[PDB]
Amino acid sequence: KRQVASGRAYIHASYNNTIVTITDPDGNPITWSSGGVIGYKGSRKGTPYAAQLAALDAAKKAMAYGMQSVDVIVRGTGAGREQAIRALQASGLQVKSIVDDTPVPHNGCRPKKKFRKAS
Amino acid sequence: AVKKFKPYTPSRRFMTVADFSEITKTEPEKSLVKPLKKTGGRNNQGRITVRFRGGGHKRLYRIIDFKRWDKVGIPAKVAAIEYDPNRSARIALLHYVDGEKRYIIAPDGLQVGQQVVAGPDAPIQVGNALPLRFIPVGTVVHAVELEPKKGAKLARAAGTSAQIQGREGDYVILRLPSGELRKVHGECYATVGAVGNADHKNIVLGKAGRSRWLGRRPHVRGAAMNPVDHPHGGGEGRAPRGRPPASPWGWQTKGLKTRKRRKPSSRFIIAR
Amino acid sequence: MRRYEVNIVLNPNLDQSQLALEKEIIQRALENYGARVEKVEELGLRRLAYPIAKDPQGYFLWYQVEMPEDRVNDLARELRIRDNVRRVMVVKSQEPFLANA
Amino acid sequence: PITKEEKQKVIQEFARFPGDTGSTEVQVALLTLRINRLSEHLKVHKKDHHSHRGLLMMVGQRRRLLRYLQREDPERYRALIEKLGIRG
Amino acid sequence: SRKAKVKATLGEFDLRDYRNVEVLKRFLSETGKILPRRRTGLSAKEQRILAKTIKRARILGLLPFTEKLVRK
RNA sequence: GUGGGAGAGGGUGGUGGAAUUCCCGGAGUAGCGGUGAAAUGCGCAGAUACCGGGAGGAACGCCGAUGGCGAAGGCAGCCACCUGGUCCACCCGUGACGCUGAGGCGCGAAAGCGUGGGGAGCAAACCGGAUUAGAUACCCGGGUAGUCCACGCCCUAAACGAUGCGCGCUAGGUCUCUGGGUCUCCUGGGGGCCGAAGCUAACGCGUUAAGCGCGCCGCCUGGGGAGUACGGCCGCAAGGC
Ligand SMILES: [Mg+2]
Ligand SMILES: [Mg+2]
Ligand SMILES: [Mg+2]
Ligand SMILES: [Mg+2]
Ligand SMILES: [Mg+2]
Ligand SMILES: [Mg+2]
Ligand SMILES: [Mg+2]
Ligand SMILES: [Mg+2]
Ligand SMILES: [Mg+2]
Ligand SMILES: [Mg+2]
Ligand SMILES: [Mg+2]
Ligand SMILES: [Mg+2]
Ligand SMILES: [Mg+2]
Ligand SMILES: [Mg+2]
Ligand SMILES: [Mg+2]
Ligand SMILES: [Mg+2]
Ligand SMILES: [Mg+2]
Ligand SMILES: [Mg+2]
Ligand SMILES: [Mg+2]
Ligand SMILES: [Mg+2]
Ligand SMILES: [Mg+2]
Ligand SMILES: [Mg+2]
Ligand SMILES: [Mg+2]
Ligand SMILES: [Mg+2]
Ligand SMILES: [Mg+2]
Ligand SMILES: [Mg+2]
Ligand SMILES: [Mg+2]
Ligand SMILES: [Mg+2]
Ligand SMILES: [Mg+2]
Ligand SMILES: [Mg+2]
Ligand SMILES: [Mg+2]
Ligand SMILES: [Mg+2]
Ligand SMILES: [Mg+2]
Ligand SMILES: [Mg+2]
Ligand SMILES: [Mg+2]
Ligand SMILES: [Mg+2]
Repeated sequence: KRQVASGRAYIHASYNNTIVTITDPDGNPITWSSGGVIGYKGSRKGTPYAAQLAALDAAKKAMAYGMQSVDVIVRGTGAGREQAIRALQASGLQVKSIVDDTPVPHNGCRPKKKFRKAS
Repeated sequence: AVKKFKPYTPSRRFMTVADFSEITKTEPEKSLVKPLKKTGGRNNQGRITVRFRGGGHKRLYRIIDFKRWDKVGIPAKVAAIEYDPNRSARIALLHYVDGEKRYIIAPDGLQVGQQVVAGPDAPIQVGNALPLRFIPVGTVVHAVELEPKKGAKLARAAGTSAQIQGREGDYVILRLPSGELRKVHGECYATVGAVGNADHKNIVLGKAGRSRWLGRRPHVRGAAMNPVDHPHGGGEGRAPRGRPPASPWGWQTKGLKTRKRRKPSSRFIIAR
Repeated sequence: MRRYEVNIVLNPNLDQSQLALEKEIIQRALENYGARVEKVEELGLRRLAYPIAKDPQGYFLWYQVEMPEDRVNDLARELRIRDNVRRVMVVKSQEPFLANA
Repeated sequence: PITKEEKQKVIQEFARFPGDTGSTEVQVALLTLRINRLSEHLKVHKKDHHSHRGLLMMVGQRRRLLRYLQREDPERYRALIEKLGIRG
Repeated sequence: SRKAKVKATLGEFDLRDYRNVEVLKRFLSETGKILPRRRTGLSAKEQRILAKTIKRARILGLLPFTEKLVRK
């Protein structure tokens, strides 16, 4: 449909897996990858290494649509975090800054028992 | 609200009567009254088409104003709040400055002595009828037209209301008392406020005869008939349904959806 | 009677004769609830920290009145009947509090 | 809330002489004043139990006062009563 | 950690006044949170008044509820 | 009394943003979730991740504290109205008007109950997946009362400082909240640590007493039986005294 030079790159980084969707400037996904698309199943998806392959592969698919630059927004604590950023910086894809958009309730819904803990 | 009774008879222990302290009209009604032809649930053939009706008090029909768009701009004082036997709600009497009298179905909060008005004008205030398009999103409203100029249809039962949830083109989205979500035309009148006398739903009829006063004749379970009569008629003692539960005419009465599929009105509906 | 400051934020896209349109109704109301204006500052367009109503900006007014205390709540209820009034903030006037002083 | 003059009014009226700032009679009246106000505040806000606690203390202070007064000058007691509308 | 005290930086000002961003704008972090007393250098009583004001300010749209974190 | 303060103190009405969930639109593909590791579950009927719109309920991030208020239970976005207690200064008024308090009355976390409503997230019960010899649990996926509001009940608690209330007397040091001053310092009402004397079985307490004294109330008299039975009173019930 369309091929774009400038773009945007999203990192959803959780304990059980890391997933990277890369968008157009407007925010609509061009293409994406995750710990599972790399070829891991299970806990090994949460790992920092698989997040690396994930982001490299994300970008490799985007660069084939002619992605050049991206703005890299990350969300959430996880071991996939930095190795995902790292992997994007030197991959291809000049990365223009970075942000932490990780969601933080201003004290919203009561959490699951698992995250309630100390009160 | 809700008068209770010491148990000086059985059924006086559970009976519960409406509160009439909102009512200023004593007995009589304004001679906007007209006579009611009681049907007995019988159609123009002499045939019962709706079962277990009949009996119950004589009633005079109070004629009530379901288009407010004649009196556009002409205000009115609220003269009386009265009892109307034909509806769950109460009627309020309006003296227009015109000198004309009309009955309005009486909104919750509406006081005797208030001024009321209806039109594209008018404050957003309890009693005031407006085209829907001019009522601010979010205000709760009763007595809505479904199509323009055709008369109020929705939210007329005591305690009911509707809410304006949004605008789309010439229509607005309302949430009906059913909870259904409906596009209605912006041009349709509505009158701000809930209907009120909302304590209505807590009356406890309390004895058989009180259902008989409202013209509800005893209702008999298909379970208690024979099979000539009903799909549940039959079989020694008691007995369960023996089949998926049915009406006397034999269609299924748990879950079977009965709204016609291809109704044109479906373009304008969104919910339960 | 008590001194309040009435902050009111308006649709930005309103043309000036509409701004004055919404601004009159504001003022009858003020006069109707018994608000006697003292000061005023009309600071107009301003840039917002977050969108109010999908809008990066909003048109600000601030009044300062002496009105009977008990009618302030309805005032603001009525002020807020919008549609173009996107905020009302009605605060009790205070004797300023200074730091480095 | 009872304003400065509003109470001054009540001070002046019940004062046993020029410039009486809180003798027994002024106190009862002054109490009775804010009691009656609270009592109406509760009539509306019936759920406000914290303020009702105070009312109780008010009511009680006023009672102890009134008992002293009824022991010392039983006459200007009965007369303070009917002026203020209290025991019957 | 050194930085500034951030009260030091400006002269007399009204911490009651909820309408001037450029004073109040300076008491918010890079992500927009109200700055802890330690690096505002305010008092006990003073920090409350500051805070309450900042809260108002945000409702009026003048001050943010949160910004993002840039260039980590 | 007069003039001044601080405060998540209480009641009512409004109101804001973040997030969660669901829906609509878009783009987009082969997994997502979840764990110790998994499996259930979800997903090519287009999931997850991404953006735009909308709906709805709950709780208020930073500030925020070793902080403040209340008799206690408790009380935390912002706004207004009504409203309680409280402290300081001035030294003006009454003239012991005081303390305490069996009964009485009122308030009283959570859960629970009735009648309506409301229901996003959570989550007893319940279902399913793992684990185990078993697993009616612990972990995972679901999930209904309930959690929320109004009115009305229930009256309990590690309802704790396990420390009744008022008063006078008995070194200091240090931190902090909030008043007043001849604003380094001094002074008053709170909140914490260390400590004189004394107390204490010890641990510890110590001008916020558990010290030295007076008033008045509540309570104890070995453990179990048992906060059970009986009776009585109260509750819709659970059940409470
Ligand atoms: Mg995993
Ligand atoms: Mg015939
Ligand atoms: Mg008869
Ligand atoms: Mg029957
Ligand atoms: Mg038979
Ligand atoms: Mg037959
Ligand atoms: Mg048959
Ligand atoms: Mg049968
Ligand atoms: Mg037989
Ligand atoms: Mg049988
Ligand atoms: Mg039978
Ligand atoms: Mg239906
Ligand atoms: Mg306060
Ligand atoms: Mg207050
Ligand atoms: Mg979709
Ligand atoms: Mg006060
Ligand atoms: Mg003196
Ligand atoms: Mg003397
Ligand atoms: Mg309770
Ligand atoms: Mg509860
Ligand atoms: Mg039950
Ligand atoms: Mg309930
Ligand atoms: Mg219910
Ligand atoms: Mg639900
Ligand atoms: Mg199981
Ligand atoms: Mg098993
Ligand atoms: Mg579970
Ligand atoms: Mg769950
Ligand atoms: Mg007790
Ligand atoms: Mg005990
Ligand atoms: Mg001290
Ligand atoms: Mg010693
Ligand atoms: Mg024995
Ligand atoms: Mg027990
Ligand atoms: Mg017994
Ligand atoms: Mg007990």
